[PDB]
Parts: sequence; structure tokens; C-alpha cells
Amino acid sequence: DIVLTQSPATLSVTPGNSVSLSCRASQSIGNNLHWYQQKSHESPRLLIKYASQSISGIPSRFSGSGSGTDFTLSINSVETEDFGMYFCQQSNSWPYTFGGGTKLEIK
Amino acid sequence: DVQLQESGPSLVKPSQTLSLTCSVTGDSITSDYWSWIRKFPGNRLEYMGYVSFSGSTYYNPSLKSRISITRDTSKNQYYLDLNSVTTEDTATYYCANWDGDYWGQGTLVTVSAA
Amino acid sequence: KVFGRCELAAAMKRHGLDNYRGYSLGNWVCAAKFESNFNTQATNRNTDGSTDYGILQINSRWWCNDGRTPGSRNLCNIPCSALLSSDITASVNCAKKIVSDGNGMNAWVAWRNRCKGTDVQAWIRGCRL
Repeated sequence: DIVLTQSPATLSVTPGNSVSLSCRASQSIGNNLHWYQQKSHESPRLLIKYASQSISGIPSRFSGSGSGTDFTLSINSVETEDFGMYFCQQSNSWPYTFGGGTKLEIK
Repeated sequence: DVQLQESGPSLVKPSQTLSLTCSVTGDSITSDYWSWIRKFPGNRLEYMGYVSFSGSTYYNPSLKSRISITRDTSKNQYYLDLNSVTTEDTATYYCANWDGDYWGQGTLVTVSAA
Repeated sequence: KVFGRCELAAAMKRHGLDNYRGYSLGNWVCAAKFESNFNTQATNRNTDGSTDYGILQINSRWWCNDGRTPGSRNLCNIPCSALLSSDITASVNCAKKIVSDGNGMNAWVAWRNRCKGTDVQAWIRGCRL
């Protein structure tokens, strides 16, 4: 099983500031890493697919980068609507696995 | 457009079979891959599995083969069966398409001797 | 566009097919070779009115919507024209969904008849990746 590790586990930021969230895989997965957001009492929402491909309907301030085993999700100028949990997921190999997640909250 | 919704018991007893139904609207079940994902009390997500258009299935080894995902064309909905549950199976269950663009609302299912 | 063998292998590696769902990179280059001969604009009308599009000849009956095929299912939720671009993003994204089914790479007839069982890795040898 491929293991995805996300660090930091928690991140506090002031709206208007930018942040970058990390996700590393125990082995190479090419570009097969996706990013999800999840608010309390809500279902996960796909933000970025295949490491860096954009998703229709998602704010442009979200962007992903990486390949191999090192990936990052970036939020240019954080907004109030962005506070919640962020998870990366690999689809390179079965079973699909998720990283532990990073919590983004107001400073 | 497409919308998904989970339905089923919220409380189940240890050792019994947990079953959930996912209703799809806006398009045919036969036109996509369908999955099940659950969130454990600790903010931990686990991809349970999915069933592809050919009917072939892929289950997470972690489920030790207690899982089953079937489809019902006429009713345009698919299901999740999880056998011999323990308190370890207490979590919020979600159904979603393979692409990940369509998710249900998620439903908490608590396993308890009560 | 017609990719060179090594050019496509490097590109497909960039698009994460080096070891996707158990299939080594050689499989994908070999498949493209016998499916479209590395031509991204390649198309082929079938006997059922469906058409295969792209470097990977993706069928309009089950995978993409070209708007003129009977029981089109559009499993890749994408228009077939997107699979005819010089940019292989769409073709790859869709091919990954196809191979994620139980039929694996058997979905590609040319791959099954000319690659499955052969030294597919030969297709990436002698290349700067």
C-alpha cells in the first residue's frame, strides 16, 4: 500500500495570506495525486486532479504542483471560505489511499 | 445534472451486515464508475472500493473481503454491504463517482451493542 | 501531430503512466504505436457508427461524446474532439479511466494483438527520459 504523508497537520493563517500544503508518497506515483477539501458536516470536494490539473468551478487561487513523491497544494491569498480540511489521494495503485490531512484555520 | 444520496440505517449491531444505498439522478448508473468512501471518527479517510462499467470490482484489502458493491439498473442505484461489523466500522459513509466530482451527503453509521 | 517514440515515452512518463495500475510505460508507447502510429489526429470510423479518436484510439460508443454515435455512454465525460489535440492530457486522463476497469489494457485491440506478451519495455529503451 502506498502511504501518503501530509505535513504540517495543522496550519493557522490570516486571510489574505498565502499557504502551501505538502503531501509526500512512500513511492513514486507520477502525476496521480489529487487534492480534496472538506468542511465540517460536509462531503469532500475535488480541488485539483492529477497533481496540477484545474477543476471547473473551483477558485483559481488553488493550484497544485509536484510529480513522483513530492507534491504541494497552494492557496494564493486565503479566504474565509477556505478554512477546513485538505486531503491528498493517490490513484496510481490499488488500493487508492488518502494522506492524513492538513487542517487550515484562521490565525 | 447528476446528484447522489445515501440512505440506510444509522445504528447497527456488532457482527451484523451494514448496508447502504446510493441513489443516482440525472444520468444512468451504467454510464460511470461508482465508489464508496468512509471517514473514521479521527478525520481519517479510507477508499473502500468501486465498481466499473463492466461490473468488475475493486475492494480495499483493509476490508478483509467483508465488502460487496452491487448495482441495480432498474432502480438506478448502487449499494454497499459490509459483513460482520465491529465498532471499528463506525464512520461517516459517502458514495461518489470514480471521477470524484459527484459526492453524496455522507451518512453517519454507528456500530454499537445498542 | 505525430510523436517520435522517445518523445511520446517521455511525455507519457510526465503524464504519470510509468507504472499506472500495474502497467509499465512500455505498454503505453507500444499501444500508441499500433493503435494510431503515434498520430494524435488519427481517427477511424467503425462498423457500428462509433469512432475511435486520438493517439490511443478512444471509442465514441463508450468513452467520449462525438455527438454522432447511437448508444454513446461517455464514460470519460469528455468530448471526443479533446482527444484529437496535440496535447495528450485528455487522452491520458481518459485512458487511465479505461484501464481502471477490470478489462485493463485489453480495451485496446491493437495493444492486445501486438503488445500483450511481447517485450514491451523495448519501446522505451534507447531513450532520454
